[PDB]
Amino acid sequence: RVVVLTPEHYTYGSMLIAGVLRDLGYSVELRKGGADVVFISLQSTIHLLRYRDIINNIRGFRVVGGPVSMDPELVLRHLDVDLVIQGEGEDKVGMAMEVASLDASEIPGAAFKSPEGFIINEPARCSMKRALPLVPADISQEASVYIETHRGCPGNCTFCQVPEFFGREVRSRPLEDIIREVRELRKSGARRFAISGGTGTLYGSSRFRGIDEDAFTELLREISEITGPRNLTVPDIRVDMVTPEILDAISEYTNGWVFYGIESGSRRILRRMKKGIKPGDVIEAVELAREHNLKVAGSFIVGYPGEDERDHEETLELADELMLDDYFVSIAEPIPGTELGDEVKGLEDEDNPVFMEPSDRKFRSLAEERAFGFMLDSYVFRSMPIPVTDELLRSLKKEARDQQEHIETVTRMLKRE
Ligand code: B12
Ligand code: SF4
Ligand SMILES: [Ca+2]
Ligand SMILES: [Ca+2]
Repeated sequence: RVVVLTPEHYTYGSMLIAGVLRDLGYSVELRKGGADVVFISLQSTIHLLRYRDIINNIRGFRVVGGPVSMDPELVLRHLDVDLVIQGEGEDKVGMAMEVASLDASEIPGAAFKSPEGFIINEPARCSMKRALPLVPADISQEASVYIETHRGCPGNCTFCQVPEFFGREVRSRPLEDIIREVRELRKSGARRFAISGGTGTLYGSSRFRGIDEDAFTELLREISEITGPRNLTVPDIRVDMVTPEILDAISEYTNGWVFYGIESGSRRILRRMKKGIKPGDVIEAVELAREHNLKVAGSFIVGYPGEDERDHEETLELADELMLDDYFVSIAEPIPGTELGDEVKGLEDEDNPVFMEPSDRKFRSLAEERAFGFMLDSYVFRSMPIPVTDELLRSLKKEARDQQEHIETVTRMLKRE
């Protein structure tokens, strides 16, 4: 009857949509990678291009949702789909089914085309009470799953669409809902779990005073009592939203890793990214994490528009001084609908490091050169230095090249080239 399709991976959003359709009373299948109505969950912009042919060849009533829906014009440009639902879609799939079985222009967040242009409705927020996800029988073959704990983020990172997709107010799920969902996923075969939904430490937070360390500690404790502490992680932590109690809870109830989003060591680029942090904040957060005996990983973004060699040098200096336990390096991705996407869509190739000339012609661009250089230097920066070999060098080269290709493709898609 109804089939929910998601490429490459079993995403939490696809499982949630399938579970909502199941609770509504429909016969639902959740497959990775046909029916009368097909709900298509797309998580990356490049999915609009990589799977254009097979999606346009799917029979039946096709409905597309997910993060890519934040730019419905791009989706409808690449995909001849009956309906696109923007934003949260828990309370929208029933009306979409009634449309497939009701006028599509009456669904909040709906977006479709017609011989006289586009009909694009305003999206709306959903209640945090919703159906259990449909867990496929082979979820153990998939960390295994990202559990959403809260929705929305007060941040303003130009490279993130969460504040625009889910809102700027933190809406925390009921703790018992999270516990029951984790219990069900564990019964179904899932063994490794990651928190998700906005920055990690803002669960149970308030609009008036923000961080609630006791709520975060309680969340971590109650989840670890179901999963085991070694099987739980928290992936996105802001350096300005940590306390000693938060770090103690991470140490006692998770695998002991704190994943900071540092992005850059240049104060100028940090201001341009609207991260709301400065290098001193990162240094203090790493020091406080070390004092509580945590493992520390840091996420960095290279190739941001306007980043000259001075900014990259400052980022490398900071990364060396931090001596983190692990480093992750990514090339800036201009997500459509974000401030970074708006800035890159009008940026000429001579000003975009993804299309700027590198000093070494072995690299396809300056951004790939900086990415590979950072990735290589990280193995001599980290607290446990790894002797660089030819195999690791080739692996880093391949990773930088793959990131360069992905970013080039999504940038050319953003500019409608
Ligand atoms: C965990 C995670 C991952 C997982 C994948 C799981 C997943 N994609 O869900 C991993 C770690 C593998 C990953 C990798 C990447 N990720 Co990621 N990831 C996330 C993260 C943090 C949480 C996703 C989640 O579970 N959300 C909670 C659920 C409930 O929300 P949801 O999935 O959006 O679903 C809701 C709505 O979209 C809607 N909905 C969803 N599907 C459908 C379908 C239909 C038919 C309908 C009607 C409605 C509907 O209803 C749901 C409930 O409201 C999000 C950020 C975020 N907080 O959303 C980024 C995010 C999805 N990732 C992003 C990025 C940049 C990437 C990478 C490309 C990074 C890279 N360069 O390597 C890769 C590749 C992704 C890919 N699949 O190709 C972007 C996507 C931007 C875009 N438009 O392309 C996001 C939004 C973050 C960001 N702004 O930077 N990611
Ligand atoms: S803090 Fe994390 S979730 Fe919030 S806007 Fe920045 S990157 Fe997105
Ligand atoms: Ca307990
Ligand atoms: Ca200090």
